[PDB]
Amino acid sequence: QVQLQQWGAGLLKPSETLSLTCGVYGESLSGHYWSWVRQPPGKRLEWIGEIKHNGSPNYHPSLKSRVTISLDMSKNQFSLNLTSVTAADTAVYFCARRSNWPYLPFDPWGQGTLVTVSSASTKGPSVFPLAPSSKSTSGGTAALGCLVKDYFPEPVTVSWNSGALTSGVHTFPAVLQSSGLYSLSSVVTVPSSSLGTQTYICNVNHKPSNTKVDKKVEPK
Amino acid sequence: NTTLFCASDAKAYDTEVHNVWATHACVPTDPSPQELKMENVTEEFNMWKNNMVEQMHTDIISLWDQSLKPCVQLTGGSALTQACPKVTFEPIPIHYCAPAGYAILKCNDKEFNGTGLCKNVSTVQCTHGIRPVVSTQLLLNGSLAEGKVMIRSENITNNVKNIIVQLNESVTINCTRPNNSGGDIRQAHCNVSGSQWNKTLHQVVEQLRKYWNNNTIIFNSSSGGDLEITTHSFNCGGEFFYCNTSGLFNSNGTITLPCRIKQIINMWQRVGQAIYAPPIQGVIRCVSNITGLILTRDGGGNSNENETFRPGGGDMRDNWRSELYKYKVVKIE
Amino acid sequence: DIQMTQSPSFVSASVGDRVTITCRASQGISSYLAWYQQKPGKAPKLVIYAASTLQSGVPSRFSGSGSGTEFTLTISSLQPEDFATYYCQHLIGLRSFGQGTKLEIKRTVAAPSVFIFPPSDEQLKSGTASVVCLLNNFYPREAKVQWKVDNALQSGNSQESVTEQDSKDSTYSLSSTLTLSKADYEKHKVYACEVTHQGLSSPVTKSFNR
Amino acid sequence: XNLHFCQLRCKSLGLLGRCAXTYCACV
Ligand SMILES: *[C@@H]1O[C@H](CO)[C@@H](O)[C@H](O)[C@H]1NC(C)=O
Ligand SMILES: *[C@@H]1O[C@H](CO)[C@@H](O)[C@H](O)[C@H]1NC(C)=O
Ligand SMILES: *[C@@H]1O[C@H](CO)[C@@H](O)[C@H](O)[C@H]1NC(C)=O
Ligand SMILES: *[C@@H]1O[C@H](CO)[C@@H](O)[C@H](O)[C@H]1NC(C)=O
Repeated sequence: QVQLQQWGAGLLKPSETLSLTCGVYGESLSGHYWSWVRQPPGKRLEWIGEIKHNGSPNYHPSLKSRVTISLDMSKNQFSLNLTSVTAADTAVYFCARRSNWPYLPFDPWGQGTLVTVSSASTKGPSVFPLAPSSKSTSGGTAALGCLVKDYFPEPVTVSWNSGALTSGVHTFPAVLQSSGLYSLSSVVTVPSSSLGTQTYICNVNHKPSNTKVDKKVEPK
Repeated sequence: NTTLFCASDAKAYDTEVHNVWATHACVPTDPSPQELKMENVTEEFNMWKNNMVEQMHTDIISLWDQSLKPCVQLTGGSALTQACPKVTFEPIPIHYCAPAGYAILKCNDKEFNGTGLCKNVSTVQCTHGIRPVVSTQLLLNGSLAEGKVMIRSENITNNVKNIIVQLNESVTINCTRPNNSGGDIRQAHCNVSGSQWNKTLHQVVEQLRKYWNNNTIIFNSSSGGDLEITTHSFNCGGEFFYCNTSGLFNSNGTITLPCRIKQIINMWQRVGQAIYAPPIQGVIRCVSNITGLILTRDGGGNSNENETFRPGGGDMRDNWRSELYKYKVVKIE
Repeated sequence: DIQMTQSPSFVSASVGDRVTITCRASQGISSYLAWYQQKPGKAPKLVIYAASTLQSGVPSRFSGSGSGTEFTLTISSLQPEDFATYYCQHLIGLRSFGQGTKLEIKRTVAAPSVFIFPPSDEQLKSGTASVVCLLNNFYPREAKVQWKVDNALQSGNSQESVTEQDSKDSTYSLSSTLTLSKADYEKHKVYACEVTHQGLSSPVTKSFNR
Repeated sequence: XNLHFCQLRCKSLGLLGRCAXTYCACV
């Protein structure tokens, strides 16, 4: 079996260079084309370029004024360079193998690397409580949660009772506010009777700023 | 027979008539590595009846028609017109590969006349790189003979059939049109080493004999016809060059050939005439490897101590045949 | 330039049903087409190449046909793992993809549970107040959410977010966040969100007084 | 290629005409 693993820095400011690398384990680079594909948020896949033997890469038209793809044959890895990045290069970037003719479809694929381009500065999240209430007891079911607001960049993880509380948990996709900071809510529905005898804590971690918060959510 | 694919290491972004078409009609390829050789195997070949030639002929016609649009075309009293923007034009390598259920046999005998038995057979999945070069008299950017020069014909004794020569040593030719300076913008010239060239004939001629006993050979210019086959013609950067080869065919310095850029041409794609736009400004310069010639032999007269050979060509199938001779398509059974 | 168009853009189908989706190229591409499967948060997976040939490991319930400009991917009987977004791809030229065909699970109508949450006092110190309205476990996906402050409809000062279908019950969840300044929040009393959805006999309103 | 006109042209050089593909050749 063959595995594609990706690494590289994913948080960039405008005008810097994106540089990602993909290592191949279980097979050599020889006699195979090796390719990059990106996927902007909520849009289709877009081919960036491919290459097999050093001395003849092939790039997309819209990017060839900016893109370099190269092979590191001694380590069985290959890399993608992208100069003068703008907000429009924000996307998930995938690497993929491309075998010799006619096995032209891209297969296998890496897990992808999230790349976010913004001038926004790194900031840890503020955690606010979403308190359960007696106008919030929907037929013997109460709801509570945590609002995780004004953090950058993505992503954050949210659990409940350190992963002990799992049923009824919904962690919504983050949304980008007009401030340029991300925001997200996590909610959970629980029995009303349990409100007085069970503790509920959402745990939020944003490693890029070494922020760890366990905000307890109490009724009012 | 069956229809084949092709292949081309042509860029997707580089907008050039060959590349853009190549990108939308081929694949990079290929499954490594080499030609799986056969031993003690005998197989019949026939370069003159090879379906891959006919398929190639049709493809190159499609390329030119979609790429080099003439402003006006005249055929059988009928006129056709279309946009004719000036384009960049330059050859690209091409391979032809077989589909699932067939394979391409390759003859490896060094001295092969195109017909009969081959004792060193193999089996590639795609052909060698072929430059779709359209020209007369001289074959450019082709493949070289493995050892010494080789000649091939359907019937050497029959004067109507062309003789195809394959050189073993390239002769570089430099053609240039200077920035003209009160001068004719259509005046160009070609330079080739006189000394280098006065040794290539000295080896072809030896092999042109032997077939025709100890007759003495003399080269003369074309006997006449359309200007395109009387002169050495070819396409350079979208511009049409016509070179007088009289000094080249008159039986230790430099040979200088005079040239003309023409806008009016008789089509090779079809019997007719076509007109392209005037030449672009600036220097136009192309360096090519001369790797072969197309000849016809003067018949009629007896063995008057001469047979006489003159430049020919015209049927561009002969240009394709000169490179595709050592291949054949087979069915697995 | 060659263009790939997939149809339909969006499919909703029940488990066990047969489904066939098509991909149309603007010019002929013979059989130089492949289909990939991609689930949210995941990489594409090769399903079929050369129009009709399955990649090893692909289950037999998958098949494909077509050549030229009209192509076909068929699943004879859907299983839960097949629901995903599918892309077609031109295997040469610009290697352009289709816009994708999303295959979602069909199920019974389910009314949302509605909860309203006032902003925390901690957040009010900072100069901003967030009011959150939660719709839990509903179907279909389409719902209308209206904000009302002291009985007056709000526009352009709220943002919504919707989850992908839950992998088990095939319902959706939705949060709506109304954003006001600290000054604005403390000058009003009543905050209400009104939810209209096919599973409800009539619009439901949850509200509170500051 | 036009063989007739090719023939019509070449004999005026003392020669027969024949096609060379789509071109006129004098013999
Ligand atoms: C090319 O052929 C000529 C005679 O045909 C011979 O004298 C010469 O050595 C050959 N050159 C090479 C490089 O084989
Ligand atoms: C080749 O030409 C010669 C001379 O015209 C003739 O004798 C011979 O039969 C021809 N061979 C063929 C037609 O196979
Ligand atoms: C080529 O040049 C020779 C040299 O005098 C001349 O006789 C001949 O007519 C020329 N042929 C052309 C220009 O086609
Ligand atoms: C032959 O190839 C060279 C380099 O590949 C190119 O510059 C030249 O134009 C080609 N000649 C012709 C006649 O196409």
